[PDB]
Amino acid sequence: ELVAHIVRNYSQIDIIYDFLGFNYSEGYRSSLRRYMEYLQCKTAENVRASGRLVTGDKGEHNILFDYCVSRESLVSGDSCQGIIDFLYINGNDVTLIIIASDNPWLRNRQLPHRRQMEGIARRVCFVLGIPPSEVRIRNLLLPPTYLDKGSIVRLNDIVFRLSNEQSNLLIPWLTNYNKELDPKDVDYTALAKTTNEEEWLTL
Amino acid sequence: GHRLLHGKREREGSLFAVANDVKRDERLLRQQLNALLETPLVDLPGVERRRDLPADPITRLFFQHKGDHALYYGTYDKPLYTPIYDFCHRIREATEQRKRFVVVPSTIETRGCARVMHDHGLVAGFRDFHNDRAFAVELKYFQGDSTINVIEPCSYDGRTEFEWSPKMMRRLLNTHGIHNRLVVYICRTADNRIIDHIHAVKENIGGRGLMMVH
Amino acid sequence: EKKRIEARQMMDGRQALKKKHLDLLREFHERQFFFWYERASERLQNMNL
Amino acid sequence: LLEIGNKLLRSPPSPEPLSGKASKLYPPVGRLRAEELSAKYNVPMAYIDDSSEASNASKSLALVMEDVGLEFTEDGLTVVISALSRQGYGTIGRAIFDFASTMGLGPSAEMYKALMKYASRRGDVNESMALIEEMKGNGITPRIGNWHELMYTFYKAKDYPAVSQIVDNMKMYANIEPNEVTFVLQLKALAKDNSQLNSLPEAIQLFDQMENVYGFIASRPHYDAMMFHLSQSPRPEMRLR
Amino acid sequence: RRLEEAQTSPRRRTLEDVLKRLGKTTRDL
Amino acid sequence: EHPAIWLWYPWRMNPHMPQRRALKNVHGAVFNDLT
Amino acid sequence: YAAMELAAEARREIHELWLSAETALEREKRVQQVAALIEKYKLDPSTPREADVSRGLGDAFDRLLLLCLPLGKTDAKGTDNLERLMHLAGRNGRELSVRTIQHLFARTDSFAEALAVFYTMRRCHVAMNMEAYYSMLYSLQRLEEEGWGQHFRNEYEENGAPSEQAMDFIVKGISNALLPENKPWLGRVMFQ
Amino acid sequence: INSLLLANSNAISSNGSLSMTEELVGFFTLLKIRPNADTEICVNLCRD
Repeated sequence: ELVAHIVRNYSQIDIIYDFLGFNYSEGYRSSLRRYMEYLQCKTAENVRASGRLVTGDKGEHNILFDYCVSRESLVSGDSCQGIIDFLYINGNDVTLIIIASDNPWLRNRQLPHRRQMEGIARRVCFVLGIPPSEVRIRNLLLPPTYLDKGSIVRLNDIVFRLSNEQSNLLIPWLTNYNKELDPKDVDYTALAKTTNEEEWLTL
Repeated sequence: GHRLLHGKREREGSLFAVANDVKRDERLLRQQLNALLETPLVDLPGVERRRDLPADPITRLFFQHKGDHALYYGTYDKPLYTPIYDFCHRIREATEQRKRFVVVPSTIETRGCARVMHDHGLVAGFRDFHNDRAFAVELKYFQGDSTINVIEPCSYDGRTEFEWSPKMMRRLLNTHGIHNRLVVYICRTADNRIIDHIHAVKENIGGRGLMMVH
Repeated sequence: EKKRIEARQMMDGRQALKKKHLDLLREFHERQFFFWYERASERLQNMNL
Repeated sequence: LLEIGNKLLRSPPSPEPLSGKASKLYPPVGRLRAEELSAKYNVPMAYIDDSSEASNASKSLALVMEDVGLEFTEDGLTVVISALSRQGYGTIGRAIFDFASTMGLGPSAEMYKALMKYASRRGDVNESMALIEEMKGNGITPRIGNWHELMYTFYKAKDYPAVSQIVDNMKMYANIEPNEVTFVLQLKALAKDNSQLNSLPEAIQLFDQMENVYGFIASRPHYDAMMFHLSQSPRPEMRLR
Repeated sequence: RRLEEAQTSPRRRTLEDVLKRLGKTTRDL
Repeated sequence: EHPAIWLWYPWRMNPHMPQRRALKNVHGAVFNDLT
Repeated sequence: YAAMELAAEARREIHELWLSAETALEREKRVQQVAALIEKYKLDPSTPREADVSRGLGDAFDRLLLLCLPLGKTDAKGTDNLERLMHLAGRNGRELSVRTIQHLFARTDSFAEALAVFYTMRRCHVAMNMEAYYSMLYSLQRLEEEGWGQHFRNEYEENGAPSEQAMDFIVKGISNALLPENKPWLGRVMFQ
Repeated sequence: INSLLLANSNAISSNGSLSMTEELVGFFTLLKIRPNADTEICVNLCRD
C-alpha cells in the first residue's frame, strides 16, 4: 500500500531517490537531466525536445544540451582540459554543468580552462547571433554521486534564474529536501566553493 | 591494447629526455618545465591536494595547495651504506668539523629520525625540510662544543638489519640500570612512523632500529 | 582498499602530467631544430662553390 | 588622514573619467584611456589623472600624506597604514589599503604587515592568519616581517610556544634565516612561556648560539630580554648570569 | 497536502504519420 | 590625447626574465649538464 | 646616387600610402593603386642591381607588403601582386617578424584567402621565426572556426533552432588543429 | 580539391553549404592549380 501511494503521488520520487545518492548503477546524471528538462519545460512555453538537445523559443535562447558523459569520457592517461556533462544557455547567459568525477587527479582535467571558456562563448555568439557584449559564461561544479540542497538551490538560481520561494512553489519537495556535503571529502568542497564563487567570464 | 609500467620511474612518469640513460636524474628539468607551465603561487612548500594539508593550523599556514606544482619541490640534491648509515656518518663528520649545515638525504626514516633529533634537542633546526631528495640539518653547539657527542646507526655495518621488540625498547629505556632519557634510540614502527624509545615504551611497541644518538 | 585506489589514481595522474611535459618539450626541440636549420643551411650554401 | 580614510570607507570613489568635478564628495584639488596608459607605461592609476573621482581622492590623499611628512608611494602607504592600525583604526587602514591596491599601488608584503599590526596590538590570531592567507591567495610570498607580525600576534594573544613553533617552522619550510628581531621576539616569548619545563635553559642555549654560531652581537633588546628571563629565577647561578 | 491535492484535482498510427515522421512522402517512394 | 599624470616619484621605477631563466635551465638540463 | 634619394622618396610615398589606405572601402582602388607602384618603381626581381629600391626600403617594405592583402573577390590576377613582393623578400633574405605576420594575417577575411597567402609564402622562399609560424597557423585555425560559425548561424535562422551539430560545434570547436584550446599548455615555449 | 567538392555535393544533409562550394572554387582560383574535367563534373553535381 505504501509503495502504491508513493508511486501515485511523488511523480519524481525517482529523481529524489537518485539525487540522494542511492543509485549505485547509473548515478544521478540521467535524473538530473530529467529534472533540468522538467524545469525548462515549465519555464518556457513552446518546447521541442530531441535525444540530446531541448529548445524553447527562438528569441529567449532557452537551450539545454547534454554534451556527453564525463565519467566514461574521461580517460585517466590523457591530457585534455575540457569535458563537460551539460550545457545550458538561458537568454544571454551560458553555464557548463559538470558532475565532479570521484577521481581527484581527474577533477582538474575536468574543469575547463579560461581560454576554452572564451572559445565556447565566442562560438555561442557566432551561432546564435547574440552580441559579444552580453555573452557571459559560468562554470558549474556538482558533487560526484549526489546533490546537495545548496547545490540544487544554486543550480536553480543561476541556470533558471528563479528564487528559493519560486523554486519551492514550482517543485513541492525541494522545501524539505535536506542534504549536506559529506565532510569526508574536502577537496570537492574547496573546488566547488572556488568554482561557484568565480565571476561570470564575460567576453 | 595496454602496456604496463614496470619500474618506479615509468610508474611515476618520466620523460627520459636524455638519449639512452634510463637512470638520469630529471628532477630539475621537470621542475623548470612545470614552472614555465604556469603567479598565484608562493615559494612556500606546496601540497598536491587539499586533504594532504597538515592538521596543525600554524603548519597549514606555511603550507600551500598547488595542483601539480607541488611536485619536484626542492633546492639541494642527493649527496651501499643505506641512507641511515650515510646520514649518521655525514652528521658525525660535520659535527667533528664544527660546521653549521649538513646536507643529508631525505628518506622517510632519515627525515623522521632527524625530526626526532630536533624534538629531543640535538639539532638546532633544518633547511629545505620538505625536499624529498635531501635536506640540510642546522647543527647546534653550546660553548664551542657540539651538542651531539656520538651518533651511530643500528646496523653498524651497512648490511645487517634488526627488529626491536617491546622488551628491547624497555631494555633501552632502562639501559645499564638507569632510567635512560639521555641517549635516544629511534625505531620505525609497523605503521611507518618513527618514534624514540620513550614513546615506544609508553605505547608498548617496538620496531625496526634506526640509530642511537647523544 | 582506499589506499590502493589512491595509489592507482596517482599513477594515472602522473601519466597525464608526463603527457603535458612531453608536449611542452616538443616545442623546445622544435625551436632548437630551427637554429640547426639556419646554421646547417648556410654551411651548405658555401658547398656550392 | 583619518577623515579622508573614513570618507574612502563610507563612500568609495568612482573610476569613471570626468567625475571628480561634478561631485562635492571629492572636489578638485588645486584615445589612450588611463587603463592602457597604466598597462603599457607601468604607471599606477593613482599617478595618472583623468579628472575622475578616484583621481581626485588620490590627489587629496597624496596632499595629506605629504603634509604629514611622508611620500605617496608603497613606502608611505605602509607607514600610513601602520600608524592607523596602531591606534585601533583597523577598518580605516584596510579601506586605504584596498583603495591603494586597486588604484595601482600594489599590495606589498610590507603593506600587509602594516595591515596586520592592527590585529597584532589586539592579539587576534585568527585575523592575523586570515591576513597571511590573503597574502598567499593574492600570490604574495609572506616575508620575515610578516612572520614577526604573526609572532607578535601570538605573543600578545598569550600563546607563547606558538612563537617558537613559528620560528622553527619558518626556518625549516619557508627557508628564511632568523633575524636579530627574530631572536628578540623569541627570547621575549621564552621569558613568559610555561608550556614546557625548559624555558630558561632553552633561552640560555638560544642566546649562546645566536652569539657564537650566528655571529650576531647582542644589543640592548637582546640583553633586556635575556636579563628579564634570568631575573625571575631565584637560583644563584642565574642571578650571577 | 500539495501533492495530494495536485493528484486529486487534475492520433492515428497509419502509414502516412509514420512516413511523415520519417520525413518522406509516398510520391518520393 | 591622453590624461595628465600628476606624480612621478622617480626611484619607484628602479626595480620574461622567468622565460629566459626557465629556457636556459631546460637547455642546461638537456645538454649542458650531461656526462 | 639617384637610387638613394629614390628609395627615400619611395619610402615616403609608402608612408603616405599607408595613411591613404586607412579607410580603403573599395577593394579595387586599393589593389590597383598598390599595383601601380610595382611597375612605377620597377620592383620586379629582374633588377638585382642598385636600381632596386627594395633593399633600401628598410621598414616601409612591410607596410607595402601588408597594404596589398585584401583580395576577397575580383582578383584580376591579384595574387601576383603579393607574389612579386614575396619573391623580392625571399631573394633579399628579409626575415618577417612575428608582429608583421600577425598583422598581415589579421587583414585577411576568409579561410581560402589566408590559405592562398600561406601557399604564396611557401612557394616563395621567405624566412620567419617559429613564433611567426605558430601565429600564422593560429590565424588559419581561427579563420576556420569563424567560417564554420558563420555557416551554422546561417542555418540557424532557417531551422529556427540550433542543430545537434550546431551545439556540438559550439562545445567541441573545430576538429584537430596544430594549436587546440583543450590543450592550453602548449605554445608557451614559443610565445613570449 | 575535386574530392573535397564531391564531398560537398554528397553532403547535402551533413553540412552542405553553397558558400562552402564558393570557398572550394576560391581554392582553385587562388592556389594556382589547373582545374580538371572531373572538376567540371563535381561543380556540376554541387550546382545540382
